[PDB]
Amino acid sequence: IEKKIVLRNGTEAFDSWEKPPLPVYTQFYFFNVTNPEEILRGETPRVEEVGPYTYRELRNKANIQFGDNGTTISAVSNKAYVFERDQSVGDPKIDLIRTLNIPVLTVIEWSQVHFLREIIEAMLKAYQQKLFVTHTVDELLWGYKDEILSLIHVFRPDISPYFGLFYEKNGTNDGDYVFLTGEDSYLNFTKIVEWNGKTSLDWWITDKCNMINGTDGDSFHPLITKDEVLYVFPSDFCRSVYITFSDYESVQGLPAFRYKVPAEILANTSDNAGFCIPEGNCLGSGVLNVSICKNGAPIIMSFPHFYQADERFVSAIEGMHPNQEDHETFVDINPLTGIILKAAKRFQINIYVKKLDDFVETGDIRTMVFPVMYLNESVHIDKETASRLKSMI
Ligand SMILES: *[C@@H]1O[C@H](CO)[C@@H](O[C@@H]2O[C@H](CO)[C@@H](O[C@@H]3O[C@H](CO)[C@@H](O)[C@H](O[C@H]4O[C@H](CO)[C@@H](O)[C@H](O)[C@@H]4O[C@@H]4O[C@H](CO)[C@@H](O)[C@H](O)[C@H]4NC(C)=O)[C@@H]3O)[C@H](O)[C@H]2NC(C)=O)[C@H](O)[C@H]1NC(C)=O
Ligand SMILES: *[C@@H]1O[C@H](CO)[C@@H](O[C@@H]2O[C@H](CO)[C@@H](O[C@@H]3O[C@H](CO)[C@@H](O)[C@H](O[C@H]4O[C@H](CO)[C@@H](O)[C@H](O)[C@@H]4O)[C@@H]3O)[C@H](O)[C@H]2NC(C)=O)[C@H](O)[C@H]1NC(C)=O
Ligand SMILES: *[C@@H]1O[C@H](CO)[C@@H](O[C@@H]2O[C@H](CO)[C@@H](O[C@@H]3O[C@H](CO)[C@@H](O)[C@H](O)[C@@H]3O)[C@H](O)[C@H]2NC(C)=O)[C@H](O)[C@H]1NC(C)=O
Ligand SMILES: *[C@@H]1O[C@H](CO)[C@@H](O[C@@H]2O[C@H](CO)[C@@H](O[C@@H]3O[C@H](CO)[C@@H](O)[C@H](O)[C@@H]3O)[C@H](O)[C@H]2NC(C)=O)[C@H](O)[C@H]1NC(C)=O
Ligand SMILES: *[C@@H]1O[C@H](CO)[C@@H](O[C@@H]2O[C@H](CO)[C@@H](O)[C@H](O)[C@H]2NC(C)=O)[C@H](O)[C@H]1NC(C)=O
Ligand SMILES: *[C@@H]1O[C@H](CO)[C@@H](O)[C@H](O)[C@H]1NC(C)=O
Ligand SMILES: *[C@@H]1O[C@H](CO)[C@@H](O)[C@H](O)[C@H]1NC(C)=O
Ligand SMILES: *[C@@H]1O[C@H](CO)[C@@H](O)[C@H](O)[C@H]1NC(C)=O
Repeated sequence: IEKKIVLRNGTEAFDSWEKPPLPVYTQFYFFNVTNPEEILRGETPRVEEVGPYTYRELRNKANIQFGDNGTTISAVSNKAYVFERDQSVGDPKIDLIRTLNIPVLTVIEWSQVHFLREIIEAMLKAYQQKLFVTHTVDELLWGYKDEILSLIHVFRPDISPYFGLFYEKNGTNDGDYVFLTGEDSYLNFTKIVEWNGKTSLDWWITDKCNMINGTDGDSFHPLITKDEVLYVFPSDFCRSVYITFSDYESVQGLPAFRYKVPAEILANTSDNAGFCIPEGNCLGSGVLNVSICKNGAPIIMSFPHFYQADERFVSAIEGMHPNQEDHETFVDINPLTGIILKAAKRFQINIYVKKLDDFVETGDIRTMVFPVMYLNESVHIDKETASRLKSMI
């Protein structure tokens, strides 16, 4: 039986789970801001799309421990990025990007006491701080010492002087996980049952929204059916997500079902009401306020170029040209085994920006969801692992 697919010491399923043989890549694309001064005078932003900066991933399950009479398994999943110049537009240690000053907007947000806010402006004034700043791709991705934060750190040692979109993420894991192994039922293969000791999330408004559904998205139960909907808990996206069957496809020499992230996921629906922290008040279709889980930083999640989002989000920023073939999230799963043969996980990091009377640095900036960068975390099965699998398929 395809019951061969269980996380039990000695199975091939286990080994490929513990030491993933498939090479995963992350490609970074940034939006270079061309008119900072004009943006501050209330004009429409104009951005230029820079990328890729291709990094090959290094993945490994650590701290593995079995449980509940072989029903469960606990582990962490370490991810490290190795830069590939040959596959990139340029050197991230040289190439520059003018974008928003996330540390300053992050600090302005954190302040809701007048004294606190008076202190911050004083520092911005004195230090001649700006809303639009230029850094290397490397500094933006991996971290740079910020002047304002360095000074805050002196008074509040809990506050880090460093900032990066992926700061302290090279080598680390996304917390402790306890997975249900396919021993009790195959449908229950790699199903997440706990994340950081909690069986559910606590940062959303409704019981439904806070649910931890599905697998980490790196695998799925065997014997899938064209009609079922598949759930994924992408830790980074801060909520569970489901994917729906699109069509049949052939990867290497193996059959697959093309599963895509449907529009409904981030649409302004009743089932997505609880993803709106201001007492139900929603920003709009195609965007997620990930502020609660991003330690108060004004981060807004979306899909690249605001694909599957409200037209107003696209009109807002000049240089946004969404399309399905370039911005969608798909995954080609071999139906029999549940093994991902080809995939593309694509999402965008945005900042919620607006004119603040207390902060001259904002000027007359339009109230908007500002694009910073998006990525393409992708996978493609190799001829060696594919041939190995054809024996089973
Ligand atoms: C991670 O995700 C990103 C997307 O966010 C990917 O990057 C994109 O890669 C696309 C291809 O995968 C790029 O799209 C191309 O852009 C070209 C112009 O910039 C355009 O010319 C290309 O069009 C051809 O391909 C289409 C199919 O996709 C065809 O329908 C079309 O007619 C074109 O056909 C070619 O041209 C003639 C006419 O038929 C033929 O003689 C050729 O043989 C045809 N070739 C092929 C292969 O069909 C296409 O739209 C896009 O530029 C790029 N964008 C960015 C920002 O990077 C990453 O690739 C992705 N995955 C990985 C693993 O990297
Ligand atoms: C993202 O957008 C930003 C802003 O537009 C952009 O940054 C700019 O990059 C250019 C280089 O591409 C920088 O220009 C240099 O500036 C220094 C002085 O500050 C000059 O000495 C340099 O002079 C050279 O110019 C020519 C070669 O480029 C030669 O003819 C000449 O002899 C010199 O060698 C050069 O002008 C500029 O400093 C930045 N601007 C800012 C705000 O930092 C960035 O490159 C864009 N990113 C991408 C990847 O497109
Ligand atoms: C996490 O997972 C649960 C279960 O997988 C999700 O809840 C499920 O949501 C669907 C629709 O929101 C419910 O189905 C409904 O069935 C009725 C009856 O046929 C139909 O009228 C509706 O149109 C709809 O199809 C389903 O009952 C419900 N199940 C449970 C156990 O709650 C939940 O939404 C997911 N949460 C996240 C954040 O992904
Ligand atoms: C994105 O989510 C954040 C929360 O993560 C939203 O911020 C919250 O905004 C509300 C207003 O709708 C703030 O509530 C009020 O705050 C004052 C000051 O403390 C208080 O006296 C009032 O009684 C009320 O609670 C709330 O403080 C704030 N939450 C946090 C944690 O900062 C934000 O509005 C969302 N962004 C967008 C663009 O919608
Ligand atoms: C992320 O961490 C990894 C592991 O420390 C880095 O990759 C290796 O480590 C050193 C870095 O100087 C070098 O031997 C090679 O670059 C890598 N070797 C192997 C065998 O992987 C990686 O460079 C770090 N990435 C970033 C973005 O800093
Ligand atoms: C698998 O095999 C033996 C069972 O005696 C055990 O010592 C070993 O540590 C197990 N492997 C893992 C990764 O736990
Ligand atoms: C996993 O699934 C099987 C049947 O689908 C069931 O017996 C088992 O209790 C499941 N666990 C949970 C908590 O859903
Ligand atoms: C979202 O939908 C609800 C009704 O379903 C509506 O009250 C709300 O204003 C809509 N959000 C936006 C941003 O228009």
